[PDB]
Amino acid sequence: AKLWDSKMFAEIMMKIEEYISKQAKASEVAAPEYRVIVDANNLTVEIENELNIIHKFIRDKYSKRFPELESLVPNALDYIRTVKELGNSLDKCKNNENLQQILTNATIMVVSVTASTTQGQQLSEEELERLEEACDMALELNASKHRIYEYVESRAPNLSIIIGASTAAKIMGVAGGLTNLSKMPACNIMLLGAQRKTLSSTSVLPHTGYIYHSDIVQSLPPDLRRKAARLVAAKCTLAARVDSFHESTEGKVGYELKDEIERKFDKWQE
RNA sequence: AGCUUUGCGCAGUGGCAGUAUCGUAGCCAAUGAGGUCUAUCCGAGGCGCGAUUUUGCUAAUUGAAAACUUCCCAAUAGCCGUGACGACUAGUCGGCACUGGCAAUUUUUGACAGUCUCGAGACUG
Repeated sequence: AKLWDSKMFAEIMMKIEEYISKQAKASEVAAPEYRVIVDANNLTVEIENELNIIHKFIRDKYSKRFPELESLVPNALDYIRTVKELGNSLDKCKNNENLQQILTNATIMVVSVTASTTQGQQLSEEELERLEEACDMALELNASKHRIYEYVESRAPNLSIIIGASTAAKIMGVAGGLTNLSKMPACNIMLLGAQRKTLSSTSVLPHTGYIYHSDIVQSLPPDLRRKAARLVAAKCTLAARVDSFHESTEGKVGYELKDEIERKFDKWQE
């Protein structure tokens, strides 16, 4: 009913946002940049949700030809690519070179074995074309997501040294600029970008965002991740302040703080 | 001029508990310790290691001994008789000595004890 409607609405929204992003990328060589950065950050979530609904649609449609494939390929993009590559003919697991670019040899064996005894029936040509167009829409949305992520990475030497460049951009955009970030307590920076995550509480990680879900924090055992978050946030705050005055542009402070964080992690894990 | 607030030091008088007190040329910590109700909120120490039932005094116990310049033998330390010595006329007296005795009316082995009356008497056994 609203499948193509949502597809077109997201196409228009992504067209506007990607025009803005490509204009910024071209211009790389009162309407601040962090505004478009946060816009892209939320558009990423929108794209993820749209990809999820598209994946659900594809699963429901393809569950009559190869009902068992969903179990073997839990990942969304991999499942979409596999259904695109197999189509109505399940005899494409034999001597296939594209399938080896999506899955591992073990799961290729498993899917080939399962396809031989599946009890599924053929799809009509109309259903096949609907599935193909859905897959193409998913792939183009994924390409748009990749472009957004490239721009988001391209977009504060010390704060970036401590935590990447993507997370720094996310936290500064949600804060509303580097100056606004510099004048917040660390306990508030720790909570920038935290959802509510309705229960269906310990299993939800109630108070975590943009620092808990970071490369350097997720790089620890779960039981140490909250403490680490705190620590990182603390040091991040310091770096932010040093950045708000344009001092230590070489990143010396960031390197020192990262070394201290690494020493604390090592001591925790000894 | 008194009254009064906070912190510290020094003493006196009370209460409570010994599963806790102390140390930290070890590490981390307001540039944030620690957050299991409880979080755009709270806000100080934590971790590891180490010591463990002071001293004087007093009391009790163990044992032969519990920690600081006695036992034993010999002898010395009232009268009636008797033996001598002596004195005075068979008798008497004085002192000395020790070889039997000293609860049956005049003495030293208990007519005493209780009671009552106003220094004095009575009653009972």
